[PDB]
Amino acid sequence: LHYDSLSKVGIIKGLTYNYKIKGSPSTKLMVVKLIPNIDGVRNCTQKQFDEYKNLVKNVLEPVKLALNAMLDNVKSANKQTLAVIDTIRGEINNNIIPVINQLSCDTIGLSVGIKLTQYYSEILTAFGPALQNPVNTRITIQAISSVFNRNFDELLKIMGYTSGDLYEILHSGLIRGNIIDVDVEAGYIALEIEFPNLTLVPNAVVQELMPISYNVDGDEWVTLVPRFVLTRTTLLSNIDTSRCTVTESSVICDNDYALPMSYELIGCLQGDTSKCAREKVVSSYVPRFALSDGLVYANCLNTICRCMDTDTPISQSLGTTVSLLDNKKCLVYQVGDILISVGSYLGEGEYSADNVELGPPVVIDKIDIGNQLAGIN
Amino acid sequence: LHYDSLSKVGIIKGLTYNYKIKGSPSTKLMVVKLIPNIDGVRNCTQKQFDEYKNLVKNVLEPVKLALNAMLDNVKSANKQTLAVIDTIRGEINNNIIPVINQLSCDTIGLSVGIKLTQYYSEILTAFGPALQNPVNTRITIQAISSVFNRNFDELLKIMGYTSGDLYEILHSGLIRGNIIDVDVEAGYIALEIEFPNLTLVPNAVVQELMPISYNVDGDEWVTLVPRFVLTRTTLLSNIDTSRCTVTESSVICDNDYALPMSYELIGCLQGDTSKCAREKVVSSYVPRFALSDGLVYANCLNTICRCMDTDTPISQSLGTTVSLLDNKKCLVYQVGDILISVGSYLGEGEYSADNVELGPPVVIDKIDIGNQLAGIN
Amino acid sequence: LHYDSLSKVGIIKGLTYNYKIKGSPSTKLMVVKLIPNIDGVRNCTQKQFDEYKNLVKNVLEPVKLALNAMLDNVKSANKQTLAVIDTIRGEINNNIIPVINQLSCDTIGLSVGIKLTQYYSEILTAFGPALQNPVNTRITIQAISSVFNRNFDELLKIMGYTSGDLYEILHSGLIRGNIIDVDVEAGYIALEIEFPNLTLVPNAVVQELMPISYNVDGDEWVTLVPRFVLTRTTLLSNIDTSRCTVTESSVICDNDYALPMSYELIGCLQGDTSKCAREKVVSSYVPRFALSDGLVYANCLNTICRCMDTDTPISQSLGTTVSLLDNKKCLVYQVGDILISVGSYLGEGEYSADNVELGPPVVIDKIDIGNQLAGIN
Ligand SMILES: *[C@@H]1O[C@H](CO)[C@@H](O)[C@H](O)[C@H]1NC(C)=O
Ligand SMILES: *[C@@H]1O[C@H](CO)[C@@H](O)[C@H](O)[C@H]1NC(C)=O
Ligand SMILES: *[C@@H]1O[C@H](CO)[C@@H](O)[C@H](O)[C@H]1NC(C)=O
Ligand SMILES: *[C@@H]1O[C@H](CO)[C@@H](O)[C@H](O)[C@H]1NC(C)=O
Ligand SMILES: *[C@@H]1O[C@H](CO)[C@@H](O)[C@H](O)[C@H]1NC(C)=O
Ligand SMILES: *[C@@H]1O[C@H](CO)[C@@H](O)[C@H](O)[C@H]1NC(C)=O
Repeated sequence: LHYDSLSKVGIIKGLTYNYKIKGSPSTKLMVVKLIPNIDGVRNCTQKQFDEYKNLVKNVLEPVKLALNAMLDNVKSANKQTLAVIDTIRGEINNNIIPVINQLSCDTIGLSVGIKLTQYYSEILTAFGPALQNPVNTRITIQAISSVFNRNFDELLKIMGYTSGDLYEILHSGLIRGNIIDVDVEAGYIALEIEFPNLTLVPNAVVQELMPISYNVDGDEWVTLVPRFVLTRTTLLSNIDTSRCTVTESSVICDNDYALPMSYELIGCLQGDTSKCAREKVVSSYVPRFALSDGLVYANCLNTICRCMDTDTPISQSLGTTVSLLDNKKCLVYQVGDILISVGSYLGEGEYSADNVELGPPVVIDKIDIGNQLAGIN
Repeated sequence: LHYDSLSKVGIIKGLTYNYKIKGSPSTKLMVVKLIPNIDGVRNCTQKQFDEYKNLVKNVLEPVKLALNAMLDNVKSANKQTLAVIDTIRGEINNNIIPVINQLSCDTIGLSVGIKLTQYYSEILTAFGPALQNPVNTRITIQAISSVFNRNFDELLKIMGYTSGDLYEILHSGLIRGNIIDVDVEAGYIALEIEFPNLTLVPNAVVQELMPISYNVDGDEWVTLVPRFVLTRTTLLSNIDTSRCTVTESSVICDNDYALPMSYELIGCLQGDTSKCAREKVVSSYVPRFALSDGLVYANCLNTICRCMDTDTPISQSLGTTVSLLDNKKCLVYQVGDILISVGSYLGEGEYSADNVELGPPVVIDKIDIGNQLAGIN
Repeated sequence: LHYDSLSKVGIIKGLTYNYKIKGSPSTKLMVVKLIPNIDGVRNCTQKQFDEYKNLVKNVLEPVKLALNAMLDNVKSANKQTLAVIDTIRGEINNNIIPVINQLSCDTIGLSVGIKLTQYYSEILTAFGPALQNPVNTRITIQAISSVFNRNFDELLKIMGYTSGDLYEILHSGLIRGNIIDVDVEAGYIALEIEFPNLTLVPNAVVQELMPISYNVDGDEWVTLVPRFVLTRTTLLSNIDTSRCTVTESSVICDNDYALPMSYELIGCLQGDTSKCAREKVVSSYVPRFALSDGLVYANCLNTICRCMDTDTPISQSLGTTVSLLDNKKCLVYQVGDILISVGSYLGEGEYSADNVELGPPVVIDKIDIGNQLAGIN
C-alpha cells in the first residue's frame, strides 16, 4: 500500500488498527453472599439484623422469579430519713438503671445496622449489574479483582493477556456474566463469569482509507475504494468490520472476515493508479474534508476555506489536491458551508462534601458532697 | 425525491433523520473526593470514621491495581445513715454517670457513621460507573451538572449545543470518561470527561425507503433501491449508516460517508421509473408489509389480510398496490401468516414504602419527695 | 440448502437463528416515591429526616434541570442529712434524668436514619439507571417485577411472550424507559417504561455460512457466498443483519430485511455447484479455519496444523478439504501461524464478609442496701 500516489487521487490515510480473532471464553464461577455472619449476644442485635434481611429479600426475590420464568432458557425523724433514702433508691433502681441498660443494647443494635448497610453498599458497587440484570451483564473491576484475589499478574498469566489486551477488553466490555441460580433465604447468588480468549493474527494490520473529492482535467471526481483494507505482509485483502468490535487499538472479530482482493484494486493500492474507478460528480453531494485524531484535511482547492477569529482565508500553494489545516491558528474552521470545531481543554474542577465540624458531647459532672459530709460526721 | 410515483412501484416512505458529523471532544478534568473532612472531638467519632475508610479502600484499591497493570495503555444511727447515703452516691458516681457519658459519644459516633454512609451513596449514584469501570464509562446527569455548577445554560453555550443536541447526546450516551489516576489512602479519583463536538450539515436530510412486493402485468415483483438515501438540496447521494449512531432525530457519523449516486438511480428517485431494476420473485421469500411509527402498510392486494377481534377481512379499492391499515379498528392484524400487534397503553402504577408510625420514647419521671421532706424538717 | 456438497467447496455450516420482527412497544407509567411517609413523634425523628431529604434533593435536582433544558425534546445533724439527700436528688433530677431522656430520642432518631438510608439503597438498586440517565435507560429486573406485582405469569400473558422471549429480551436489553417529569420537593419521579412487541415469522430460519480456503486441481480457491442466508420452507432469500440485534437464539430486526435471491446462488446452495463463483487467491490473505461453539474446523490439507502439549502434528485422511479438530486431545491448536485456545474451566470461588463477633453490653448492677438499712431501723 503506497500512500503518496493515493493522496493525489483524493484518498487520505486514516486510522490504523491491529486484527484479532475472538474464540470461546474461559469460565469461572463465583458465589456472592449478601448476608454476613454476625453472632454473639443475638438478643441485643436481632432487630436491626431482621430489617437488613428484608432489604436483601426485596432485591433477590425478583431474580429468583425471573429465573423460574426462564427455567428452560437459563444455561445452568431517723425513720423518715431512711424512708426518703429508700424512695430515692427505688426510683433509681426501677426507672433510671433499666433505661440506661436498654440504651446500651439500642446502641449496639444501631452499630450493627450501620455496618450491615455499608456491606450492602459494597456489594451494590461490585455486583450491582449482576443483581439488576440476571442475563448478560458487564463485569466490574471490583468483581474481577475479587475473582483473582487482587493479583493482576496472575490474571494476565492465566489468560495469556498482555497489558494492551486488558485495556481494550475493559474498554469494549467483553467480560460478561450471568446469574445461574439464587437462594433468597440464604442470601446467596451464583454468578458465572466469562473471560474471552483473544488471538492475535501476526502482522495483520487494518488500514482505513478516507476518500474526498478532487479536481483534475476538469469537473469534480471521487475515487471509490473500500474504506477498510487488510494488509499483512505483501498480501492485501478485503474485510467487513460492520460485524466487529472496534477499539482504539484493534479490531476484534468473531471468525476471520478476510476475503480475496481484486487485481485492479491491488494495482491501485500499490501505486498503479491506472484504473482506480474514478467517478464524475454531477448531481450528488460529496465530502470535501476528512477528520483523523483532530487533524482536518480539506479540498480547499475546490471550495472556500476560512480560519475563524483570525478572519483569514485559507489557500493552497498547489502541488496537491489535499491540504492539512494547522490547528495552532484557530479553533474553528469553515470548509464550504460546514463549521468544524476542535477539542479544546476546559478547566479542572472538583466534587466534594462540605467540611463538617462536630460539637462536644454532653458530660455529666460527678456528685461531690465530701465537703458537706465532713461537717456532719 | 418524488414519492407518489414510487408508491406504485412498491416503495414506502420511511423515517426521516438529520445528518451530523462528529469531531474531536472537548476535555474537562474533575477530581472526586470520597472521604469528607470531619473534624472536632476526634476521640468521640474515631471508630465509625475508620470503618468508613475501609469501605472506601475496598472500592478504590482494585482501580489502582488495574491502572498499574495497564500503565502503558492509560492515556494520562446518724453515722449509719450517712454511710448509706455515701454508698448510694458511690454507685451513682462510679457506675451510672460513666455509662451515661459513654452513651453520649456512642450517639455522636453513630450519627457520623450514618452521615458518612449517605455521602458514599450520593457518590455511588453520580460516579458509580466511574468506579465500576475505569475505562470508557457513560457519564451520568449528576456528574454533568456537577461539572457545570448546575447551570445548563452555560453548558449549552460553551459547547454550542441546542436543546435538541443535548437530548440526542444523552440518548446515545456520547459523553464518556475514564479514570486516569487514583489515590487510595487519600480517597481521591481523577476522572476525565470527554464532551463531543457535533457539527450539523446544512439541509442534509436522510430518508429511509422501505420496499415491499407488488403486482403488475403478472407474477410478483420487488424493486431494489438503497434503504438510505441522502438528499441535500437538489443533490442525491448514497450513504452507509452501518457504522453510524442513529437516534430518533438524527444520524451521527464520524467523518462524512456520502458517495456519488448513479444516474439511473437518480432518475428513479426523482420519478422517472423507466428502469428501477425490478426483479421477479420466483423461489424467494419477500416482505409484504412495512412498519413506521405504528403505521402498518401492506400488500393486501396480493395476500390475505384480516382485522382480529372484529373477525373482518381487509380489502383494497384498487388504484394502489400499497394500503395503510387503520389502527382504530383493532389491535392485531394478520398479514399473510404473520400477526402484527400494536403498542397499546397499560395502566399507571406506583412504587413506594409502607407508611411508618413511630412510638414515643421512654421518659423518666422526675424524683419528687418535697412532700415528705416537708414533714421531717 | 444442501450442506454435504458445500463442505467440499470450502463452506462450513455456522450458527442457526430464528427470525423476528420488532413493532411498536406497549407503554406503562410508574411513579417512584423516594421519600417515605414517616409520622409520629416528629420532634424526636426530625433531624435525621431532614438530612435524608437533602440526599434526595441532590440526586433529583439535576434531573429536573436537564428536563427543563430539554423541554422541547422530552416526549411527555438531721437537717444537714436532709440537705445532703436533697442535694443528691438535685443532681439526679437536673443532670442525670434530662440526659437520659435526650438519649432516648437520639436513639429513635438514629433508628429512623438507618431505615431511610436502606430505603434509598433499595431504590438505587432498582431505579438506579433511571436517576442516572433521564433519557433511554435499561430497565432492571426489580423495576419490572414491581410493574407486574411480582407475577411473571401475568407478564408473559399480557405481552404474549414465551419463556424464550423473556430470556432474549432481557439479554439484549430491549426494555427501555425515560423520566418524563419529576417533583424535587415531593421526591417523586415519573418513569415511563416501553415493553417491545416482537412477532415471530413462521418457519423463518437464518443460517450462517463460513467460507474458508480449499484446494482443487491446483492453486488455492475461495468460494464467495453471502454470510447469512434466510430459508423459510422451500424458499431462499438474502438478508442484511448489520442493522439487526443478534441474540444467541434469534435475529431481531425492525421491519423485514429479506430480498430476492439470484438464480445462480439458489442453484449452489441447493447443491448444484455448477457456478459458485470461486475465485483464485494470488496475493491476498484468506482464512484457513472457522470457529463455531468451540469447534475448530481447519484446512490442514493446505497448511501445517499442530496439537500443543502433545507435540503432535495434525493430518488428514483425505476425502475432504475441511477437518474438525478434536478438543479432547489438547487445549491449544496451531493452524498456520495462529494459536487457537479453547474455553477451559477455572475453579469456583466466593465473595463474603469476615465473620463478626459481638461483645456484651455494659450492664449496670442494681443498688442493694437492704442489708444495711436493716441494721439501722
Ligand atoms: C431473648 O429473648 C427471649 C424472648 O423473646 C427470651 O425468652 C430469652 O431468654 C432471651 N435470651 C437472652 C440471652 O436474653
Ligand atoms: C463520715 O463518717 C463515716 C463513718 O462510717 C466515715 O467512713 C467517713 O470517712 C467520714 N467522712 C469524713 C469526711 O470524715
Ligand atoms: C484520645 O484517646 C487517647 C488514647 O487512645 C488518649 O491518650 C487521649 O488523651 C484522648 N484525647 C482526648 C481529647 O480525649
Ligand atoms: C428542709 O430543711 C432545709 C434546711 O436546710 C431547708 O433548706 C428546706 O427548704 C426545708 N424543706 C421544707 C419543705 O421546708
Ligand atoms: C417541638 O419543638 C418546638 C420547638 O422547635 C416546640 O415549640 C414544640 O412544642 C415541640 N413539640 C413537641 C410535641 O415536643
Ligand atoms: C426500715 O424502716 C421502714 C420504716 O418506714 C420500713 O418501711 C422498712 O421496711 C424497714 N426496713 C427493714 C429492713 O426492716
